[PDB]
Amino acid sequence: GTGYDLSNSVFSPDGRNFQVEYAVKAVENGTTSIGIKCNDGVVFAVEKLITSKLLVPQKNVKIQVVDRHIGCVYSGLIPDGRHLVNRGREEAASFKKLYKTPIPIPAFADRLGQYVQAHTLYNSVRPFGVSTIFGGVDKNGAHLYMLEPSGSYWGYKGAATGKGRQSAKAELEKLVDHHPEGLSAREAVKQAAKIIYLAHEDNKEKDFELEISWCSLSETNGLHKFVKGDLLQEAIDFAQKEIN
Amino acid sequence: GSRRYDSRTTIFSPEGRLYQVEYALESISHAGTAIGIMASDGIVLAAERKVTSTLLEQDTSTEKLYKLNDKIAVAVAGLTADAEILINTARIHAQNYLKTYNEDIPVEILVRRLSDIKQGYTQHGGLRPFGVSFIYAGYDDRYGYQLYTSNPSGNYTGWKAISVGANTSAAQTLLQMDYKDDMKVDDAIELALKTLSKTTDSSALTYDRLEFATIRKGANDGEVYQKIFKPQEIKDILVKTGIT
Amino acid sequence: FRNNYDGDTVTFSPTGRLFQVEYALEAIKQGSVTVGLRSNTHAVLVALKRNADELSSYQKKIIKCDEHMGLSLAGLAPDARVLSNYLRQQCNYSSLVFNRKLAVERAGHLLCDKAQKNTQSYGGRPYGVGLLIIGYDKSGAHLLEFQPSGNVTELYGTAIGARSQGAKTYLERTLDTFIKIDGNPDELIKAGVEAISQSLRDESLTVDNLSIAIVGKDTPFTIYDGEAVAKYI
Amino acid sequence: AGYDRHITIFSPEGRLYQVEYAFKATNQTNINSLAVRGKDCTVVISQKKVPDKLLDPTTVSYIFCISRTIGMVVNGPIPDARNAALRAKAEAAEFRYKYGYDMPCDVLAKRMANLSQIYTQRAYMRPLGVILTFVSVDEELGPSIYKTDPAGYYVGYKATATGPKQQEITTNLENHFKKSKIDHINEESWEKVVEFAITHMIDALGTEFSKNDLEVGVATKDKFFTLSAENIEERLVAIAEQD
Amino acid sequence: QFNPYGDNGGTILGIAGEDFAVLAGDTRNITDYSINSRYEPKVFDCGDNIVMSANGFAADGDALVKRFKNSVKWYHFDHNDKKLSINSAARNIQHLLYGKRFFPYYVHTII
Amino acid sequence: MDIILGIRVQDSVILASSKAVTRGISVLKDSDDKTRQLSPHTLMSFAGEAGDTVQFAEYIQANIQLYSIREDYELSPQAVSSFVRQELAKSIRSRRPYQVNVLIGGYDKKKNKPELYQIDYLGTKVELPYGAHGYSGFYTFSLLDHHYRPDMTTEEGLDLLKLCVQELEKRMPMDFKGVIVKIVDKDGIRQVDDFQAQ
Amino acid sequence: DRGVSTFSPEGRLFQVEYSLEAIKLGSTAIGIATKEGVVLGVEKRATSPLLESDSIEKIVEIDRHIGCAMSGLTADARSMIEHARTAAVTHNLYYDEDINVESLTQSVCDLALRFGEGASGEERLMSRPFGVALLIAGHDADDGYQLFHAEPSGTFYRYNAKAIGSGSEGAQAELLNEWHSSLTLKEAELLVLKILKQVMEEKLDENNAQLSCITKQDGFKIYDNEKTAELIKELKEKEAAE
Amino acid sequence: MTDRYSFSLTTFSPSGKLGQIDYALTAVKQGVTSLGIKATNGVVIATEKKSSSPLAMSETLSKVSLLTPDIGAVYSGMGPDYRVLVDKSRKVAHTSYKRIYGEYPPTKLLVSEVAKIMQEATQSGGVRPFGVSLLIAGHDEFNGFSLYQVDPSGSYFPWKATAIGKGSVAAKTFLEKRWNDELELEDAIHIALLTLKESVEGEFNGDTIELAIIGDENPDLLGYTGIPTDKGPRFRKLTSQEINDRLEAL
Amino acid sequence: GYDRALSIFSPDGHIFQVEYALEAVKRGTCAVGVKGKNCVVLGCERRSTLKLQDTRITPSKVSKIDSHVVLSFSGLNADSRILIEKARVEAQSHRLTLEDPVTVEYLTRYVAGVQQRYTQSGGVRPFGVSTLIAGFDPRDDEPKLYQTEPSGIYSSWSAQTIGRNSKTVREFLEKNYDRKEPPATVEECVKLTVRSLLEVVQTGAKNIEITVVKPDSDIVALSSEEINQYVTQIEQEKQEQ
Repeated sequence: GTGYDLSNSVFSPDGRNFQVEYAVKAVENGTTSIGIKCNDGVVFAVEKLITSKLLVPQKNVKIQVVDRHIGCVYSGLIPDGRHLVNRGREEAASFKKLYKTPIPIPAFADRLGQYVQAHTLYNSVRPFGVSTIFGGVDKNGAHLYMLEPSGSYWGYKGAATGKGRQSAKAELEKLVDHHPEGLSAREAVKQAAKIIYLAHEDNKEKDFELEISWCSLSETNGLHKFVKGDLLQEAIDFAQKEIN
Repeated sequence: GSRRYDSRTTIFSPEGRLYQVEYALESISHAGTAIGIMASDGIVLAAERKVTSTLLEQDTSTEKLYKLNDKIAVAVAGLTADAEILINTARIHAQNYLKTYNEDIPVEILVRRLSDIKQGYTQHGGLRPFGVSFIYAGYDDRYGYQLYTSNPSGNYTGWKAISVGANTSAAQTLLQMDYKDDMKVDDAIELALKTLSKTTDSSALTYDRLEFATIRKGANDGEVYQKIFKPQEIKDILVKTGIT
Repeated sequence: FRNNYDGDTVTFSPTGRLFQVEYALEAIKQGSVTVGLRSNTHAVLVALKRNADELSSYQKKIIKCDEHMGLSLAGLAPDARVLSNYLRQQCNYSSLVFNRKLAVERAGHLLCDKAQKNTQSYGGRPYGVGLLIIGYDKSGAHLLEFQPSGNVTELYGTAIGARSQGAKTYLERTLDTFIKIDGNPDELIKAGVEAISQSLRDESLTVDNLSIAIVGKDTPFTIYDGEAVAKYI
Repeated sequence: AGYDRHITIFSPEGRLYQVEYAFKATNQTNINSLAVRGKDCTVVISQKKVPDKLLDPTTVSYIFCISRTIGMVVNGPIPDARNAALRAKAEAAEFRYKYGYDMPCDVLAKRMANLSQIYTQRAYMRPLGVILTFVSVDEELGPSIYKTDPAGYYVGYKATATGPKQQEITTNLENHFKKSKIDHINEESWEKVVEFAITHMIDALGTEFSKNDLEVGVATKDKFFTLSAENIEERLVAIAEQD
Repeated sequence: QFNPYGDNGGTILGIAGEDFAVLAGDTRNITDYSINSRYEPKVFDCGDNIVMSANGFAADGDALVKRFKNSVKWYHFDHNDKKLSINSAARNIQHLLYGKRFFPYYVHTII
Repeated sequence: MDIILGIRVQDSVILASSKAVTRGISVLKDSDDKTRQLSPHTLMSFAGEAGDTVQFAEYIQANIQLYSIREDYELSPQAVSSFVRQELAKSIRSRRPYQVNVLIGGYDKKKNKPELYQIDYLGTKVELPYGAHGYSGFYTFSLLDHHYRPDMTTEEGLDLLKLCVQELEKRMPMDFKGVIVKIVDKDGIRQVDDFQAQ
Repeated sequence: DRGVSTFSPEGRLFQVEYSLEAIKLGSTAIGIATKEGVVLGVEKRATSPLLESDSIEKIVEIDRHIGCAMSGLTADARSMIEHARTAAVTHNLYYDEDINVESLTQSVCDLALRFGEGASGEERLMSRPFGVALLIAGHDADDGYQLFHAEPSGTFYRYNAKAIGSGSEGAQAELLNEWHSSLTLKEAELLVLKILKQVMEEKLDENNAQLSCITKQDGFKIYDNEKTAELIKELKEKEAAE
Repeated sequence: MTDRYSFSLTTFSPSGKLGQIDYALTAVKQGVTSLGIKATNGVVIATEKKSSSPLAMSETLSKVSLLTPDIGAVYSGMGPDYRVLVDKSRKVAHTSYKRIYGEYPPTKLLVSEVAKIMQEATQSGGVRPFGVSLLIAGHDEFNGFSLYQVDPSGSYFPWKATAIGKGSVAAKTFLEKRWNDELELEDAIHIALLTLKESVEGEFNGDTIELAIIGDENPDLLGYTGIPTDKGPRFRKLTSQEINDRLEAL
Repeated sequence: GYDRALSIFSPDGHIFQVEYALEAVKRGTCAVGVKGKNCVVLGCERRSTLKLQDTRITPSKVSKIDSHVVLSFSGLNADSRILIEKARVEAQSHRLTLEDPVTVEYLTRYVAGVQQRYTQSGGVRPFGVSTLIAGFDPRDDEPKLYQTEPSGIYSSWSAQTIGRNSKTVREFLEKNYDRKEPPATVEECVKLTVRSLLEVVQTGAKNIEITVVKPDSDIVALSSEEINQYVTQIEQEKQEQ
């Protein structure tokens, strides 16, 4: 019959969970965000739609840090993203308390995965209305991950989600082909700014603000840091020159 | 959430009836008839096993008449599994009373307790009621021989003779017709069997389809005795009364 | 559609919407208008209070949270009381434990997270109120907009409630002027009153109708009502 | 006529539709796996498919190292797969701590099947949309394959297969064990047992494989391990020089 | 065994005039035969024209003052910025103290 | 400690209980009634720790009265004593035990027999022709072993209590300020109001 | 069915709006605030002549300085009054003073929200809102004579005069015209009687209506039937005059 | 999280039917046939091992289970439900009996505990009933040999002989023809194999049939010697070979 | 636990579960109470659908809460036991803490509070019971009669009835009960109670039970014959007209 899409934990006759699929629609509706894995780190970037002149520029920060070495960005219901990161931070602290070492990114990815998956197991909760892109540097290199509302996650060379994900993915695929030996952190930052600008043609009706962060062994000492000042402008200038 | 799948077992109908109590009472009206009759010198408990087989071991079987105490027994009509749950708690209550007061529990106090448990499942908890009706047969030194009945509502009442299960309307008319206050146990034994014989949905009333008990003064002792009739003894009393 | 997916906050619509949250948002629109704005030295709240009768009092819409922070409300006042109480405790906790006045930005994050938990669990309901938080901390004057979806936004100026778009378009035009009003509290309040009056239609700003609050560099959060706001009409 | 298909309660026909629909979810990934027993080893093969070029291929896996001795391959969506994986690992470690010896393959399978049975009887827990195939070289039972499903059913296998094209693999293996008359692959080295598995997957599916199209897990006495792409390539070179 | 109490010494003095009142206290803080500080104030302005000192074990004195100050803060929040009269403060402090009747604040308090 | 004596004769149980309430160096009261009626034909006397003694007796009283109303029936003296014993036995292994010793004098209307039960604070119940709690037993038991007969009238019982009280007033160090005496028989419970100079 | 704490599309809570309908079916209660005191009157509305009318208790004391009148499901008011009394006495215990009327009202209104089926934030064990509105009247040193209308929504408005219950819309319009800032206590008493008489189905006498007041000097008093009977007699004579 | 299903999922319909119990019984009907036959000096329980694949090893799945040394169980219906009932039945024989009295429970009382567990899944919050009917065969000193059936309702009945599942109506009819009160254990094994052969379509041998007895004590199965009173279990599962012996002279 | 809101408001402002509980009361056997000048009399009816009962042991409709207070009811019998038990417990608790038995008003207020709580607690339905509570306060000769209903509302009555056909008997009492001069005797107070039931009962001395309560814990139930004398004497007065 029908009614299979009204409760969270319910399997439809073709084996699907419609409430998770509806959560994806909330993500697809959201702002575009990306991640770029470089040869000793990762770069994150996001589009911030400027609704009005009244929004204070450079405030309303969207990218979040976990521990000291992990960056997270997400598209969809922003509060759900914060909730997820709060959990991530609790989870990373626990790991460090017991095992001393900072949480490895793969270990951290599964911690978010298991938590998000848990919210598809019962009808007394709703799934997360975000896809989260995250990663950083650990004992053995850089890692980039994307985590969907189902709890599904994989490692990526580059990742994109939100309104302009097709544009971003198309640009991400060109970089993977044309830089097979590996991209640098400096380059990836500039290249990320470009992709957010090219992806912004989907939300071209309104103005936007660019935000970038990065975690690199040589550029940031393996710590997550935001891109500000002269380096941020250099990336914006590069994107504007590439758009024309 | 869960709200969708809740039948709400403890609500009133617009007529002020408890749906589940009524539907449980309907269930019991299909159960084998059980009859209780009180005499001046004892009580008779007779019950019909509905659905039998040649291979059903009658010697070992006990599906309608249960012992609560040395001075108290019950006849069951409804779900046997449900009855056994209630039987067991009643047995514990009688023992708690005995341990507390060093006196055997008065019959009404045991009946009130058990009927209060039933009432509970009717007013709170969201669980289905017990699909059971009891006839209680017992003796104490305050009221002597007593007969009581309880149904899934938790209401209980006292009787000189009464029926539960199927065809109670017919059975109660027949009892009201041939019962008198100065009866003797042996006369009551006959009345109970005759009444079952007329209300039966089967062809004839044979020994293999009956359970039978007496609570007598023991003839020669001074104190009460509980006799649960074995198959051969029921076969004998069935011949005496003239139903071979 | 809608009909089937709006029974509780735990249910996504087929287009990914949360209707119970959206209905809670509608309670704010029906609420009376209130405006927020700031410069680099001060931050100001201005509110239009609503009454039931001419025999009734005007529902107060501003609540002090700490000496350096407070807020105005539009929607369910009982929910503002709960959220303002939480904010009062968080401000208080920061002082007692860390001897530190709570950053207005951190206060925004805490409200977001508290509202969010009500939008993902069964049995609860979203908060049915919107809040404008003003404050002065270690990075100057701040104004926040809180919506019960969990979304919190730092702005120069804004408005919420019925006909709030009028005040919002005014502030969006006046931006370059009122942001420069540094070291002059009276002139910022004037700009707030000129904004709140853009959303009027029914009546005029009377003495027991208007409520104003101010916080800044050498100014603790302080509420003005009655004859104290007569000089601004 | 509706809500009996939404939670795990009996339909009028005595069926549990949510269990039946969970079986459906197991095929969502469009991946086939198989398992065979050697003389003193156990091998699992699973198809590896990486559609997106933006994925890191080294993170796309449905084989899990549950313990030093036990390995598990999952047919079904990855979130549920990892849920089952994490639980099995925790269960495996707790067993060793409490009872002083390594959890056997069959015992872990029974335990996970019991957990699955619970979701089948309690309303608030959904079944997991997965079929779990556990493998080891048990110190008492030898080469072992035990498989659990969303109904809470489990049994040991001489060999087995799972996925959309399960039946083609199954009948292929059935026909081999009818000819060979024994209940295992008579081969001393595990490398040749891996070659057997891959060879019979190629025949049954009618498809060739590169080094990146396969995942391989091997269990031997006191260790379960997975093969690298280069280990697999060595294996694919061996079968080609004979086919 | 751990002794949860200490003695930080010092002395306090409260005198009430006709239209005024004073509360005084030395600024010395000691442990055993050593000085911890020559200037550590123990008499505080708690708002609403109430001064307070809780002398003895300083960690209990600071805690009490801290709690009372917070009590004044919440009294304003919960009763429309009403002034906490001195008699009301006194009764409030009774309950703060008696709340720890079986693990006392080791102080002599004067307001 | 407080004096608590009991004696079952032919048709009644007689309970004698001292009137003094002493705390430290001062006798606070000299007319204290150390007894509660649990039902029309059952009387309990008590002695022991200051607060526990009345709290326990009143709690028992409340429970027996509750039973009486529910069942519209008076419990036998045997049933009441067993209930009391069980409550005491519970408390002895609890956090803070009731330190109370009791005698229960009752008239069983079903048996037409008087009955006296001695129960200590541990829940040690025993049915006796005569009983005492505390040190008073050390004088009275031997006295009663000699002079007691089972067929004694109520009046002979009272004479026998006088002999016990005189012995206690002679040899006990404490001034217990005389006794209040009550008789339990088929007609209920009455107090002998003139024992001070009988 | 549907959650008890569900919002309508318009932005209102269904259960609160429905409870407001239950209050409209209730007996009329009227409050008048003046600078000499606050008067609280109610319609008894006995459902039969065999009902002993003085057992109808729709006006209750909260403390010596605070009084209460109710309208709607009056059985629901008992826990609210028990809470109010405990709040006022507790405040006096902690602070050696009288609780402010506004703070007492706020405390009562804090109860109203606490309904649901296991909502987030805190544990609120109540299946539904209250089906009763309260008129809380009293005096304190800071804000003098006060009248508040506590609703099951949790909001409370201060009023110079207010009517609640069945005749409320008509009574309020009558209070709109008749109230002024310099009313005496006497005028208020008669004005309550006048408006009760207008909206009541039955003819107003000293048995089917009750008066009360609160003054700084004597505190909260319920008027006995003899005193009110004189005021009914006095009101009748003024109406006949013109 | 939190089992918020704190209400019954089995309720009475207007006709008095408890739907989920009826539907559980319907699930039992579809299950493979199992039977039990009580002799004078033993009891036999039997069923078909219907393998789900020839690649499966049907030795690794036992439908016939030991509960105590003198008690065995077999079923018809949903296997996973049976498996967990066995786990719980074995455990309750210890916690509620052996750890108290220092001996194993008699058959009727262990049956009673299993029945109670099944009754509770018919009334407790947030569960469905068990989709199985059990046949429990056992021995104890004071009751001798006994055979019981347990149904999804929690109801149980003693039997001389019976069958459950797929072809239970035909099988019962056949048992009524052949049963008497003077059967020896070997006669019952024979009647059991004949009855079971009408239910099986395909191959009928010691690998496809599962069969156990409660009979004499097996000192060779005890695992130790030295204590005269401990003579070994009465439960014994027949081997594949032992079954084939009795099929060649069938 | 189970905490479903079973008693909730509907759009028209009614709580249907409370109002349906009243329908359970309407189905219940009739019960009546009338105050005299020096007594209160509680009358109830007994059914005649099934007859063959043991009246020695069958629970009566009039229950003692304490030596001085009685409670009758109409509605669900099982529900009434819970209220009666709680009332009796509270009665002894009051004697223990206050050292005085409950007033009739207080006992009534307690029972009414219990009933009210079951109208806004999760996971429970209201009591399908209305009660009549009657007696005399300690050391007081002024007779008391109160009535409670499932909502939790309570009030005192000169006379009142509840249960089936209570409309009819209330109509009888409204015309036949005089307040300026209530029944001065125990005899004529009982007569009025029987007369009121005879409007509904239709033949039966065994279909009517009557309890008389007087000051200082003086309570007694009437036998069949004692009541039969009232029934017989009333019928003879009708014919003489």
